Amino acid sequence: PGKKAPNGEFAGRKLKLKRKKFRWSDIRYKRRVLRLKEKSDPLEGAPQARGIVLEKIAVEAKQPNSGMRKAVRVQLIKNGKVVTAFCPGDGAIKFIDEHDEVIIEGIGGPKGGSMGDIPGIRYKVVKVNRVSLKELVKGRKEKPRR
Amino acid sequence: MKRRPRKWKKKGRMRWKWIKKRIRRLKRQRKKERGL
Amino acid sequence: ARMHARKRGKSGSKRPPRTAPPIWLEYTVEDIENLVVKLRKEGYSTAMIGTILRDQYGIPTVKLFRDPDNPNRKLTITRILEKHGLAPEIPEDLMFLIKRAVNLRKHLEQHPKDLHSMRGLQLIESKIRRLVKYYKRKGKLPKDWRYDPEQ
RNA sequence: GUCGGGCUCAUAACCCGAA
RNA sequence: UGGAGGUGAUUUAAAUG
RNA sequence: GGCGAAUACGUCCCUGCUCCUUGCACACACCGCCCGUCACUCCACCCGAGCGGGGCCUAGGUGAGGCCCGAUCUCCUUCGGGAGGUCGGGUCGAGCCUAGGCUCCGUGAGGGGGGAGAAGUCGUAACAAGGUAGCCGUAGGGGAACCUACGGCUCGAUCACCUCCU
RNA sequence: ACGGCUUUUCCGGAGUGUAAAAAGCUCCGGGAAUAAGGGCUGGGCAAGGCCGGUGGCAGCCGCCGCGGUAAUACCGGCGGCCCGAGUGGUGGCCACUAUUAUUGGGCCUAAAGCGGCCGUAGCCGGGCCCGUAAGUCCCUGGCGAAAUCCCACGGCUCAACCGUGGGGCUCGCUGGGGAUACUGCGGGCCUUGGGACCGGGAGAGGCCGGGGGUACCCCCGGGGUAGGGGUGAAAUCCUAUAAUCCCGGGGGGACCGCCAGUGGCGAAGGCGCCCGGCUGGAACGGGUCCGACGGUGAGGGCCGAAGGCCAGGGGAGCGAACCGGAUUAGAUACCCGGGUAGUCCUGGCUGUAAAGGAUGCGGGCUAGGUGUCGGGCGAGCUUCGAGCUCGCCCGGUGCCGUAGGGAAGCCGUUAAGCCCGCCGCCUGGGGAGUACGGCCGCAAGGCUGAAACUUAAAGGAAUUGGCGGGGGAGCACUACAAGGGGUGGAGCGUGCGGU
RNA sequence: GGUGGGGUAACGGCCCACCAAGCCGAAGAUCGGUACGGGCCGUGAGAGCGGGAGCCCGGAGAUGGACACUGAGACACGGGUCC
Ligand SMILES: [Mg+2]
Ligand SMILES: [Mg+2]
Ligand SMILES: [Mg+2]
Ligand SMILES: [Mg+2]
Ligand SMILES: [Mg+2]
Ligand SMILES: [Mg+2]
Ligand SMILES: [Mg+2]
Ligand SMILES: [Mg+2]
Ligand SMILES: [Mg+2]
Ligand SMILES: [Mg+2]
Ligand SMILES: [Mg+2]
Ligand SMILES: [Mg+2]
Ligand SMILES: [Mg+2]
Ligand SMILES: [Mg+2]
Ligand SMILES: [Mg+2]
Ligand SMILES: [Mg+2]
Ligand SMILES: [Mg+2]
Ligand SMILES: [Mg+2]
Ligand SMILES: [Mg+2]
Ligand SMILES: [Mg+2]
Ligand SMILES: [Mg+2]
Ligand SMILES: [Mg+2]
Ligand SMILES: [Mg+2]
Ligand SMILES: [Mg+2]
Ligand SMILES: [Mg+2]
Ligand SMILES: [Mg+2]
Ligand SMILES: [Mg+2]
Ligand SMILES: [Mg+2]
Ligand SMILES: [Mg+2]
Ligand SMILES: [Mg+2]
Ligand SMILES: [Mg+2]
Ligand SMILES: [Mg+2]
Ligand SMILES: [Mg+2]
Ligand SMILES: [Mg+2]
Ligand SMILES: [Mg+2]
Ligand SMILES: [Mg+2]
Ligand SMILES: [Mg+2]
Ligand SMILES: [Mg+2]
Ligand SMILES: [Mg+2]
Ligand SMILES: [Mg+2]
Ligand SMILES: [Mg+2]
Repeated sequence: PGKKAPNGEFAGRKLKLKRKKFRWSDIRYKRRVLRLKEKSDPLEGAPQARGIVLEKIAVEAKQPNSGMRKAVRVQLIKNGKVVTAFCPGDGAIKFIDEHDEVIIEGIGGPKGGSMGDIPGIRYKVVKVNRVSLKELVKGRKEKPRR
Repeated sequence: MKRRPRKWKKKGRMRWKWIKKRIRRLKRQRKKERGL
Repeated sequence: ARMHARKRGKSGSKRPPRTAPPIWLEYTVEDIENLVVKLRKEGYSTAMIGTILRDQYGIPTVKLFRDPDNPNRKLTITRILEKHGLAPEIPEDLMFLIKRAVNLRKHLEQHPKDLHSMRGLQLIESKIRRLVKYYKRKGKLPKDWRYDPEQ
């Protein structure tokens, strides 16, 4: 490869076109300008969402860890799509019941996705029947209507 | 097909020549059904 | 480097820097013009005339004398021939290339499978078209002049 | 084919005896 | 001292964790 | 303690160990590493008979309403004319109907590979000359990794000989 | 714990404030009274090697990683750290990032130079003289609202905020004056780059016609008689219709040994028997000619190994598919005996390779040493040869190596070094060179080419070991070879498994 | 685009009659996607990259699609007509 080109004083148009052409090779730029994330996001760009619990499940941790992680299947109010959400805390799965409404938010992993030894789960429960789950797991507050 | 010489390396994969043959066999079936 | 083969040959002439004709050269300008006209009438190219003048008459190039008419310029063989009306109608290098292309084309009519020689014809015709672009730019060829082998 | 013994770090292959 | 090429050859069977 | 021999004075063929050099995708260190089909569980996707529905351009029929020019009628006039009804003609026009072509969302019998899981299964293709050196292009064949033919590359081990260098 | 003090804030009042109220502000009485949380505590990263629970379960974890009964990492107690009326969680943009590179990145081995070349637009373009004044530089007129930004001073207790002045911002437009170095434009003059031409030479460069070389296969005739062929070992196969082997003749298709050389020629793919004809390119020698006619090259065009396809020929040898004999647990193979397409010629299509120097092309510059091919020059030999030896210049082709470069392997005037250009390509690993759409092809196929989703590495150069159905050297009766005596079969002593 | 008119507050293919074949485009037309424009705002050593609700200036709209009366000014958010 010779000297980087074009360098000429009157070659502005070609230099600008070169930079524009190879910028589409950057996956960050391409996803933002084409709005690809918006096209497939079940939360539709929101930082939090509300849904209704359909069942409780358990997911195995990935190798070489061992254990069962407790989660719920949630149907979102805004569009009816179903997603899996983690329930953080010791004994937290005992405060959840079927037909209850929950508030979920991102689980906080790399690239705005999953984390840790549980790939496949992208969300976590924050509130249950409009009460903070962290309080319930610690105490300091009671889950209403039995 | 386009050239990907990295695919020819053998560590942890089967031989690319035969992968290519399998892909071409699969593409023939799709083209036949597309004609009916 | 060479225009197509990319070789870097260096052979050529090494002219010393000088202004006046040497002391040992006795010919005047009129004798030199007469010699040039006589040689051209014998049927030689402009390059051949200078070769003969150097080799046989001991005349290093005619570009050592001032033009007797125009003091702004020195003498050349083509200028001398123009002064008498015997200058070529087509520039000589273009003419020699066209002549080479005509001979090669009739060879290819009898040898259609000689592909290596055909690339030579393609390179020659590229040279011819470069020269015609230059000469039309300078006005030495008419604007309607065109190169066509079928001519 | 069944059962037992060899060979091998061990299994398969292989060798031997028997009903 | 150290290197680059060419032509010939290669005496049964022998899987696995 | 008593009695008391045979054979060899060698070799690395078998079983193994030490050292130099060389190849290595191994370091849990060859009892290493590792590939594909079929079977099971889960996720996302592609092709798709049928199946409901929406939006655009056309071509034809219809058309609330607006404007202009006419004839006549009713009621008022300050005698200038001014409100409005009925009919004729011209012209403009949202909407509506039919047909034609593309476009989009929703379900969809059946078909196809992709990714995880952990092992149900058959073999051992690649890594050492990996036990037939490996690999590229093209073509045919095979449960599966793969095999074979022509041309090419070294990103191939070992011994002998030859050539070309420093 | 004692002794004392204060009242921002708090409680109750008067005045001022206000359209009226409320806040605010000035005073008076009471009294330390009325006022601290959130996150974290294994590394990054400030802070515990303490105690009690749990025991690959529960749980933690942005990333790396913890937890398998003696947890500084999970839950809790006590301690400690950071920030503080705040402190944590989730999503987005900038920075981090020279992971978009004008300033300022990469492409031999890691992602990445089109298989090769010709050329259109564009970009980049050799020296001197004269003119112009478009680009460009300087001066000055008319403009680019206010708010927003920076500075000093002033008004609210200071500040935030607000006012008076100075500057900046909308980097853009326009009326005039001046300069001429560079770029652009017009005219003149050159020979250095490039091209043309002439001379004596070099070369498996290409096409066409003719003449040969051995070898091999088949057929006819003579001799001779029981085997030949082939493997690790065998068998199928050939042979008394006389083989293998030897001799005398006839026919056929492909291919050109030794000499042969990090030798030669060509853009690359590729090119090697001899003689004759046609034809392409290059080097050297050159006080010959033309006079910047140049570089690169989006689109576009031509060439392009093997294999494959379409028509017509040809078929010795070899040999996909296939048919038999073996090997093996199996053996759709490796080995052996046969064998269709194909390999060859003529006219077309296809456009693909580890098409690799895995290194795009042109120009200038930056120690040496030593081989070899072509041309030229000088000197000395000579059997007078188009012969031999030594030295120097130019152009090709190898090796060692200085400065410099690089992650290193290594490259190093045949650069992967310093500088002036133009074009092509790359932006973590997979999904995938796939799906969909288009163009091309008779067909096989070619060119162009995403997304959902998945994942913490993948990839490169070098180090120490271990291993190899790799090489070399050495050694041992728990190795062999040469030997002597046995154990394994019976009954019993004793130890082990199982029951 | 031209010639001759109409209409308008006014120039104009703004609309007609007649005569020509022009006009735009790989320096990206046409078509598709997204979006009110600017002063400014966030960030960065700077070169840059991203945004443009709130205040000021300009534009547009009054459930969707059409169309009129009065008036200096409207085809009128708290005025009129049809679907
Ligand atoms: Mg066994
Ligand atoms: Mg390892
Ligand atoms: Mg093994
Ligand atoms: Mg193997
Ligand atoms: Mg084997
Ligand atoms: Mg092998
Ligand atoms: Mg086969
Ligand atoms: Mg610390
Ligand atoms: Mg966290
Ligand atoms: Mg403990
Ligand atoms: Mg704790
Ligand atoms: Mg980089
Ligand atoms: Mg690469
Ligand atoms: Mg290349
Ligand atoms: Mg070119
Ligand atoms: Mg110049
Ligand atoms: Mg100026
Ligand atoms: Mg301003
Ligand atoms: Mg004050
Ligand atoms: Mg102040
Ligand atoms: Mg102010
Ligand atoms: Mg006979
Ligand atoms: Mg091109
Ligand atoms: Mg045969
Ligand atoms: Mg090659
Ligand atoms: Mg090579
Ligand atoms: Mg390449
Ligand atoms: Mg020489
Ligand atoms: Mg050469
Ligand atoms: Mg050289
Ligand atoms: Mg070197
Ligand atoms: Mg990538
Ligand atoms: Mg297609
Ligand atoms: Mg023993
Ligand atoms: Mg023995
Ligand atoms: Mg016994
Ligand atoms: Mg008019
Ligand atoms: Mg909008
Ligand atoms: Mg905008
Ligand atoms: Mg608002
Ligand atoms: Mg409303």
